[PDB]
Parts: sequence; C-alpha cells; structure tokens
Amino acid sequence: EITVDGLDANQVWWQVKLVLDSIDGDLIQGIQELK
Amino acid sequence: QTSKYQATSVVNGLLSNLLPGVPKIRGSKAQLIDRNLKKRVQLQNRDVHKIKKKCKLVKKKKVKKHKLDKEQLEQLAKHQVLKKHQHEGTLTDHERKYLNKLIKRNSQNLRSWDLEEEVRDELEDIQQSILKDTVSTAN
Amino acid sequence: KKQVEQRLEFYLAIQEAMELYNKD
Amino acid sequence: EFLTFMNNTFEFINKITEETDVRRNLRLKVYSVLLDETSDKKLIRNIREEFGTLLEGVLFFINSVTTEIKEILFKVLGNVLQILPVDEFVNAVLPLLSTSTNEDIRYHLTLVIGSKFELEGSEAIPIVNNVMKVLLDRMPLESKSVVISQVILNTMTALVSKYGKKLEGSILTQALTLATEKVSSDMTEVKISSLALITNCVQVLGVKSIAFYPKIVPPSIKLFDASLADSSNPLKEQLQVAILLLFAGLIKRIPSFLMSNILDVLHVIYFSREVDSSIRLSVISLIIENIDLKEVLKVLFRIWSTEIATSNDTVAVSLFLSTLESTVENIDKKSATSQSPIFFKLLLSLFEFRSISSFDNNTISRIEASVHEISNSYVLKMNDKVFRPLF
RNA sequence: CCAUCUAUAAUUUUGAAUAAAAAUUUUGCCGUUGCUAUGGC
Repeated sequence: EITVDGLDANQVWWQVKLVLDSIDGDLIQGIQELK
Repeated sequence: QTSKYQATSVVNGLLSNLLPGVPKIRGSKAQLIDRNLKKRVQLQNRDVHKIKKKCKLVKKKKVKKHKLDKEQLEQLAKHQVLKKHQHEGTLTDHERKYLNKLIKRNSQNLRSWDLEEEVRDELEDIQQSILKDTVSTAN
Repeated sequence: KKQVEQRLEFYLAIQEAMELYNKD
Repeated sequence: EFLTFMNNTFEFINKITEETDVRRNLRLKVYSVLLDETSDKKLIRNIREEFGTLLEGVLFFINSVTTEIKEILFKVLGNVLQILPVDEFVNAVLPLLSTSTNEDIRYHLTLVIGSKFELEGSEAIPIVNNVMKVLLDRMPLESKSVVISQVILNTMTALVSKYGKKLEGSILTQALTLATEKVSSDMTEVKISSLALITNCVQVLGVKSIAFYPKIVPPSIKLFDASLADSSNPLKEQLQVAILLLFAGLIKRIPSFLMSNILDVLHVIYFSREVDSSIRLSVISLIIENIDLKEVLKVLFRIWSTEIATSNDTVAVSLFLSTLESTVENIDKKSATSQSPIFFKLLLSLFEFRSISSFDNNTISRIEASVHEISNSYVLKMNDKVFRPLF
C-alpha cells in the first residue's frame, strides 16, 4: 500500500517511486508480448 | 543496577552493529574546536569494514564449533540407538540399510587383503609343488 | 652457582547478570 | 553444619550432572530417547516435564541463596541447560513462563532462552517463531514488572537482530507495533528497550516500516526534548544514545523518507550533550553518505540562524562546522552551483558570528579560519556566471 | 625562536561559607631517615 496518513508530499511520492519503478519493468514486458 | 547493566548491554550491542569503530558506553574552547575537527578526518580514515570482518569471523568460529559439537554428539547417540534395536530385533528399514552398507564397506576393504584372483593362479600352482615334496605321502 | 640460579630464573554472562540481580 | 551439608549436596549434585561412554552421560541418554522412533511419545513428554521442574528447582535455589554455594549452583545450572536440545528446551520452558508465579524465576527464565539462541543457526527458525509469539503474548501480562518487560524486549531485540529477516513478517510487524506503543512508557528502561527494537525491526523491514514512520520519528524527537529537561535521570546517557542510534539506523534504511525531518535529526545530534562526540560525529558521516547533500545544505542555514548561532555551545558549534565542511567536499559541481544563494546567505551569517558570539577571540578566529577555507573550497568548483552576481 | 593571546598558579570585592567575580602578578623501581637527607638494583 501507499501510505498517505501522517506523511508529507515528498514521502508519499517516494512510495510511488519504488512501486512505480518496479512495476514499470513488468508493465513494459507485458506490452511487448501484446504488441 | 540490573536496569543499568541491561541498559548498557542493549545500547552497546547496537553500537557495534551500526558503528563498529566508535567506543562503547561504560580548558581553552579553541582547543576543543580543533580536536573535534581533527577527530573527523581520523575517524573518516577508520577501517570500519575490517572491524566488522573481525567480529564476523569470531562469531563464525564459535558457531562453527558448536554445530561440530552438535553433529558429533548425535552420531554417538544414533549408533547407540542402532545397537539396541539390532539386539532387540527392532531394526527399521533404514536401520537394515545402514548396516547393509557396513557389510559392503567392511567386506570391500578385505578384498584388498584377500588379493586378486590372477596371482592366486600362479601361487596355487607353486603351492602344490612345494607341498607334495615336503609332505611326500606317495609311499 | 648463585649466578647460575639468577640466570635460570631470567630464562558466564548469564551468571553475572544473575548475580547482579541478587545484589538488587 | 547445615550450610556445610548443603554445600556438599550441591557438590554431590554437581558431580552427577557433570559431563566428565554412552551409558554414563545423561545428555547422550536423553538424545537417544529422542532419536528413537519407537520410544513412546508420552515418555518424551515426561522428560520435558521433568526437566522443567528440574530447571525451576535449580533457579529457585540460585534466586534464594554463600559465595561458593552460589557458584556451585551455576555449575549445576550449566549442566542442566545442556541436558536436552534446543528443540525440546523451548518446548519444555515456554509453558513454564506463564506457569511460574515468581517474578525472579521468570526474569531468570527469559535470560536463558536468549542464551540458547546465541549459538544457534538456521535450524531454529521454526522454533524462534514460536518463541516470539509467546514473548509477544506475555508482555501485556508482564507490563507491571519493569525488569521482566525490559528483558523480554531485549531478548526479542537479540532474536530480531539475528536472522530476523528470515522470521515471518507478521511477527516482525507485530513486534514493531508493540515496541512503538511502549516508547511512551514512563520507565526509562522501557523506552530504551522499545527504541532498540524499532531500530532492528526497521532495519529488517526497511521501507515496509514506512507505515509506522509517523509513530517513530515524531515521538522520538519529542522524547529527546524531554531528555534534555530531565538531566537528573540516571539513564540520560543511555537514553540520549538510544535516541541517536534510532536516527542512525533509519538514516541508512530510510534516507529518502527522513529528509523532510532531517532538521530535527540534526537538532538531536547538535544538542545531545550526554552522548560522546565520537558517536555524534560518526552519525554525521552517515548523513552525508546516505542523504542528498542539497537538502542538507538548505537545512544548515535554517538551523544555524535558529539555534547554533545563539546556542553558545562549543560542541554544537564545532560539530556544525563538521557538517558544513564535509558537505562541500562531497557536494557535486552541479549541486554546488544550484545551492549557491543559500550557502552565501549562510556564509554572510558566518562572518557576522563575531558580533553575537560570546566566545573569546581565539575561538572566533579559529571558527572564522575554518569558514574561510570552506568558503574558498565551495567558490571553487563553480563557474563565472553563477558567481558574478553573488560577488 | 621572539613578541602577543590563552592556560595554570597566587593576592583581593560581594560572600557564614561554596560560589562566581572585577582587579593585578631529590629518584625508573625498591628502603631507611626527617617533617628533610641518603642505602640497594
């Protein structure tokens, strides 16, 4: 989960970085298979 | 006091874990400033990685020794376990196999002392010749 | 001989924590 | 008379229990029974139950002891603890924790459980999971006794420190929640033990502990402020270190999430009088090598004008000088140019320290000497375009 | 190295006093013998 409670804008965004960066690799690979 | 000793133990342990080099828990102001500035570069030069290595090896050797006590102890009991089941005919399937391996192990060694078959062919041929003359018994 | 004699001479943590608690 | 007699009895007990042949050694006889598949399980249960009474009995005598007889019981105790393996020892001891009604015996029993795992490895992972759950369940019951609460926290700290990552996540998360709640405990002993667990728990969990971050850093900063006020606290030194180690641990594990509160971290480091300067300087070297320099330079200006400039504290001023110089020798050229207006704004404040400084001339001259060298170093590694307006 | 500036030490004010504070300026080791001197390695 991305925790937003009691955390500033930056800290939430770092949570988004770690999730989004990891999901990007699998997301790109799935796109290649579909194409 | 136990609170005191236990307080020092927990803090001291993590000092080693996180800051290997720093010591553990147990004048002109200008001079004080210089000392702190000097203390940085020499602390910055400390080889903390080696200090971590030395602790790791020391913990490893003892832990290595304690298993070597653990296994060495259990074969003694395991062989002791085998003894009474064999005497009482309580051998398991595994028990009957380890002993069977010992039959192969012990027998396999004795073949070397038993020697190979070919030399027996020449040795036996010599054997009867030396026997017949000495024993005689033709008469 | 005395000179030779001079030449001859020339050539558990759980326990502690347990005990400490008893002092308390 | 009777004292001499009991001395001889515990000697007599010591001789039999001493591990001086399969038949003679009690230890070997126990494991054989365990190794036998045909041995009745009920017989095994008797051995477990018999040991617990034996272990409780020896602990009772040691608790209620006489120096030599005190020592003899420990040789007896040492022999007893090795009778049975770690697997059955935990099984035969954990139930006795709740059964025992004496706070001393419980206090003793927790210590030995930790010692059994001091020399264990990966084979105990299922066992320690059982131990952690029991320790977690007993702590609400043992909140009344500070010593028992302190020790159970610390045994968990040892077990989380050692192969903690391999432990199941639910126990790790449960431990962090439990330690966090007791940071507010009035007893300084519970605070320091609570703080230690969070460090190891946060170390194991890493980013996954970010959910508890609002419950860790802000209370810890408030705790430090209270720490300064109660200078009569005997555990002020350990507590202040306990707060510092907490920040140091998360400065390596969550640098990015701490940068917002980095100023309060620096406040703790600057004004932690009790802690030795070596610890305080060492944690500074962690901040520089783990946290973005640009955010650091911005904060140094704010903290200087707020507190250090008016602190009139030699250690705080000197250690601030340590932070500032370290950053410039590590800040990149691109980062150097970007943060120029802030540094120069700080640099002007540094020249004007003499006006408000209460120290003598020699210190201020020495402080200025450091300021000039750093100022020269930072103006180097820059280009004309950025510097011409600032000049 | 010299000066200067600190540090250490001494006289002085408030002060029962602590306290601050202006101000100024014989052995490496082992004994014996006094309250100082010399025996052993």
